[PDB]
Amino acid sequence: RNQRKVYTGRVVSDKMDKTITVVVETYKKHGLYGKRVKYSKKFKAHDENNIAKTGDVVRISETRPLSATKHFRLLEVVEE
Amino acid sequence: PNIKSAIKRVKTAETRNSRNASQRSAMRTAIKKFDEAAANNADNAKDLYVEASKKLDSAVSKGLIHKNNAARNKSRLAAKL
Amino acid sequence: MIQQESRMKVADNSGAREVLTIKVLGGSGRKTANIGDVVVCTVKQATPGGVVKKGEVVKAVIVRTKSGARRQDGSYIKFDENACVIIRDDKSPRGTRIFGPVARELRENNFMKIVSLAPEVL
Amino acid sequence: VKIRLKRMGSKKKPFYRIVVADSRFPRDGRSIETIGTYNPLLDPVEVKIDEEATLKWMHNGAKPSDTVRNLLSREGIMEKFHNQKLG
RNA sequence: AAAGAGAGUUUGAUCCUGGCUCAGGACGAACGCUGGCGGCGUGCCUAAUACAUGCAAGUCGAACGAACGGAGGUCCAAAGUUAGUGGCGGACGGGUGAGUAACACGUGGGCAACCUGCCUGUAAGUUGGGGAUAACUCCGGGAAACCGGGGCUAAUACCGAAUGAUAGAGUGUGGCGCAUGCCACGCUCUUGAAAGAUGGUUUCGGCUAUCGCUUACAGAUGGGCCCGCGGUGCAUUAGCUAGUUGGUAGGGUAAUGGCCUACCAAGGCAACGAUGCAUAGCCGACCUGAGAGGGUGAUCGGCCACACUGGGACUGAGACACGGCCCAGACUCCUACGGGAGGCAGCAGUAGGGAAUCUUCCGCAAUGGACGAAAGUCUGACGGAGCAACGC
RNA sequence: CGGUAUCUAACCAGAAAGCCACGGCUAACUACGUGCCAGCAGCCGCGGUAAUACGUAGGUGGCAAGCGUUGUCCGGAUUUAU
RNA sequence: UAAGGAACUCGGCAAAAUGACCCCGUAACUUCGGGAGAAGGGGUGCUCUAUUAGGGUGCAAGCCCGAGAGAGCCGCAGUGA
Ligand SMILES: [Mg+2]
Ligand SMILES: [Mg+2]
Ligand SMILES: [Mg+2]
Ligand SMILES: [Mg+2]
Ligand SMILES: [Mg+2]
Ligand SMILES: [Mg+2]
Ligand SMILES: [Mg+2]
Ligand SMILES: [Mg+2]
Ligand SMILES: [Mg+2]
Ligand SMILES: [Mg+2]
Ligand SMILES: [Mg+2]
Ligand SMILES: [Mg+2]
Ligand SMILES: [Mg+2]
Ligand SMILES: [Mg+2]
Ligand SMILES: [Mg+2]
Ligand SMILES: [Mg+2]
Ligand SMILES: [Mg+2]
Ligand SMILES: [Mg+2]
Ligand SMILES: [Mg+2]
Ligand SMILES: [Mg+2]
Ligand SMILES: [Mg+2]
Ligand SMILES: [Mg+2]
Ligand SMILES: [Mg+2]
Ligand SMILES: [Mg+2]
Ligand SMILES: [Mg+2]
Ligand SMILES: [Mg+2]
Ligand SMILES: [Mg+2]
Ligand SMILES: [Mg+2]
Ligand SMILES: [Mg+2]
Ligand SMILES: [Mg+2]
Ligand SMILES: [Mg+2]
Ligand SMILES: [Mg+2]
Ligand SMILES: [Mg+2]
Ligand SMILES: [Mg+2]
Ligand SMILES: [Mg+2]
Ligand SMILES: [Mg+2]
Ligand SMILES: [Mg+2]
Ligand SMILES: [Mg+2]
Ligand SMILES: [Mg+2]
Ligand SMILES: [Mg+2]
Ligand SMILES: [Mg+2]
Ligand SMILES: [Mg+2]
Ligand SMILES: [Mg+2]
Ligand SMILES: [Mg+2]
Ligand SMILES: [Mg+2]
Ligand SMILES: [Mg+2]
Ligand SMILES: [Mg+2]
Ligand SMILES: [Mg+2]
Ligand SMILES: [Mg+2]
Ligand SMILES: [Mg+2]
Ligand SMILES: [Mg+2]
Ligand SMILES: [Mg+2]
Ligand SMILES: [Mg+2]
Ligand SMILES: [Mg+2]
Ligand SMILES: [Mg+2]
Ligand SMILES: [Mg+2]
Ligand SMILES: [Mg+2]
Ligand SMILES: [Mg+2]
Ligand SMILES: [Mg+2]
Ligand SMILES: [Mg+2]
Ligand SMILES: [Mg+2]
Ligand SMILES: [Mg+2]
Ligand SMILES: [Mg+2]
Ligand SMILES: [Mg+2]
Ligand SMILES: [Mg+2]
Repeated sequence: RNQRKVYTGRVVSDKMDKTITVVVETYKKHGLYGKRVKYSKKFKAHDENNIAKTGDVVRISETRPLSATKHFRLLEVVEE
Repeated sequence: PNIKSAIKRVKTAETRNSRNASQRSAMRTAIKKFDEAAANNADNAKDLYVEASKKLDSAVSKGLIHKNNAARNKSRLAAKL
Repeated sequence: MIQQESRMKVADNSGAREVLTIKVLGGSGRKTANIGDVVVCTVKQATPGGVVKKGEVVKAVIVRTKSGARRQDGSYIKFDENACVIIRDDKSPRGTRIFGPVARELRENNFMKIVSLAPEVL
Repeated sequence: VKIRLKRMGSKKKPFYRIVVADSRFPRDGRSIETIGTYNPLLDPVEVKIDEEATLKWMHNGAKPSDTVRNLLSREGIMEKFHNQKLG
């Protein structure tokens, strides 16, 4: 078979129903100087029933579009 | 139009439009009768249901509906009873 | 029945869009004009970019009125508004096209160009 | 899907590529996978062809043209295709 | 292996800093003087301004309507090689760069959330009925685009039936995954198909060849949707949004999804620049540069958007469709005044704007397209010729 | 396309050269005319009676069926400097 | 009171026009309170869902208060004076 993209981030907002928001950070070279710069992007993940709490590192996986802007589901919670 | 083929195409367009509209109206009316029977009481309903599915299946053989459409409608209205 | 200080909209392609009546030509004490009568008038509202500008003194003819005319056969015609077409020194319009119905009486007043361009001559 | 002949080169000096492409695309436009060359100017025709991808495309339903059929016949692709169909 | 040139100018003379100017290369270039030829290329950059004239998409008699020789009766003549309904194609090919700051494009993936005529292969079948309709012919309205009524007839035109689902439900067994779920197989009931045409043989019945039609399964092809990252100016543009944000049910589509509906909660995005204004099709690439970078998107190839302006749907596998349809708007034209017809950002060509850009040409011979069993028809695609020192 | 490319023979120095520049930057000077006028010009700036800079003639330099001028971009510009 | 709509007049004097309740929306300027009921708009009747959803009252019996939605019905006109 094939594989889907997986992202490990930290829960920021869990006040929706059965879904949360997760920030994923990564570094990148600059266009002309080559310096590391933080780059944080927010995705929306789907949980089973409101398990994850704010400020808990979670791993989420790619899936089909579940809603208008919702394309990820919770894979697990690494820690708090 | 100013092409000899366009006039024939448009005439065939009205003919096919009338035919397809007639069959589509018949199929929608059959579905409406079935869902009216299924929503209120039981009565025949199921007895209607069969021919309703017929109105879909033959329609696929006519070419005015997709096969997936017929299967989806049949499954969705089969859940009422 | 149009006299001085009466407003009536313009029904052709020229820049004018509403007009106020200044004088009724025809006699010393004349005080009323009807279908087929020429009046002196000024432009009170004009569409932007038109040929005829606001505040201009122009002549014009009456094409339809709320109290129309009676024919010799004993029949009557009435419209729902008062309308107007701006004309030149002769009886030719200053616009390109006419809007709305037009009374037949203008055919009897030698306004042959306005009659031809009208969508309907009632 | 046809194994077609694409023309390039210069004025009065044509050179040809044996290429497979769809019949709805431009002659010199988009194509799938080129397989050979064909040079008409020389009196003995020089035609190079893969002879392996050609048979795969023929098996998969790629009907050639008249001159491409002639070239495949002379180079033996058509006869080998018939043998493969029999065997 | 690659690897970079400076000069003049502030002072009575200096040395620094600093700006200005010049020496080089390249144009879809323009203007001036001048002008012999050949090969290969390029030519509205401005008004996505308005368009005379001609040609650019038709084809199938193997499904149903010709002159001649000429059976027959010194006279007319039967059978034998040529309009339309129907099928396929018109969604390809060709042209513009207006709009668009966004999954439009480039790059890399996902679809256990999808479709696909023609093409190839395989497994089954092409068994029986009906009611019509053009064409044609009469009656009218007719200025003309053309409208109605009566009668008559074919089909691979249309509509039921016999039988056939890996289509819907109910179930079972086994093996499995990326949560939703996927795969192989089995059981009972309910639905869904067809068309024949050109020949051969045989007995003539049959049998059979080719092209055809219906259903299912794979391949190939072309599309659909989702996602990570990447490519502009302004903060003298700071808040924006309410089907918006999420959920529970439902409708709709080939498919997931507030795509749409009802209900429930008040969410969501933003100084990592939200929202707004301005400009702009994107890329492979082109010019320059020692290189890093800077400027541009001429020709050609790939993707996208548009077709006088705005909106909508039908037919179709595929369109919300340049040379198809309906409505409104501006313009051009005909009228018997009731009403009708049109869209060169297709190939040539005309007017206008410009400092500035070409023949109202030949041919399907080659390559490629559409139709057909084939000959064959069409192809301003394309193969060629003409003009301009515009470039090498 | 098309009697087209190409080839074969006879005649002919005859039917075929222009543009810009010359004080320095930058290659290349003499005379005449004019006299802060006519004018040239990218800059330094030349022209008021002995002008290698204005116009012409002779000469010379560069390029060549081309040569000059203008408009846009990059370089020189380390003049946004990783 | 037809048509016109300040042409009357020293002067729109007089008359005419707006007017209730609910909802949307609202400018310059500012002493930051205002301007503001700015301006400009939309809805009101009766019947059935329906002794409503829900409230006040009472031990219960019962009695009062009555918003949104749907379907409809009737006039030129529904704060019908
Ligand atoms: Mg997935
Ligand atoms: Mg049936
Ligand atoms: Mg389908
Ligand atoms: Mg061929
Ligand atoms: Mg200088
Ligand atoms: Mg020139
Ligand atoms: Mg000359
Ligand atoms: Mg030449
Ligand atoms: Mg253009
Ligand atoms: Mg025919
Ligand atoms: Mg195209
Ligand atoms: Mg472009
Ligand atoms: Mg029949
Ligand atoms: Mg019949
Ligand atoms: Mg019949
Ligand atoms: Mg069956
Ligand atoms: Mg079965
Ligand atoms: Mg999987
Ligand atoms: Mg079974
Ligand atoms: Mg059946
Ligand atoms: Mg055949
Ligand atoms: Mg056939
Ligand atoms: Mg780039
Ligand atoms: Mg760019
Ligand atoms: Mg749903
Ligand atoms: Mg633009
Ligand atoms: Mg180039
Ligand atoms: Mg440099
Ligand atoms: Mg370019
Ligand atoms: Mg162009
Ligand atoms: Mg391109
Ligand atoms: Mg167009
Ligand atoms: Mg146009
Ligand atoms: Mg359809
Ligand atoms: Mg078309
Ligand atoms: Mg056109
Ligand atoms: Mg053209
Ligand atoms: Mg011209
Ligand atoms: Mg051809
Ligand atoms: Mg061909
Ligand atoms: Mg033709
Ligand atoms: Mg061409
Ligand atoms: Mg050509
Ligand atoms: Mg030119
Ligand atoms: Mg040249
Ligand atoms: Mg000749
Ligand atoms: Mg020759
Ligand atoms: Mg001789
Ligand atoms: Mg001689
Ligand atoms: Mg000679
Ligand atoms: Mg000689
Ligand atoms: Mg000589
Ligand atoms: Mg010469
Ligand atoms: Mg001189
Ligand atoms: Mg000289
Ligand atoms: Mg010289
Ligand atoms: Mg620099
Ligand atoms: Mg009155
Ligand atoms: Mg009144
Ligand atoms: Mg007043
Ligand atoms: Mg007075
Ligand atoms: Mg007064
Ligand atoms: Mg008063
Ligand atoms: Mg006020
Ligand atoms: Mg009423």
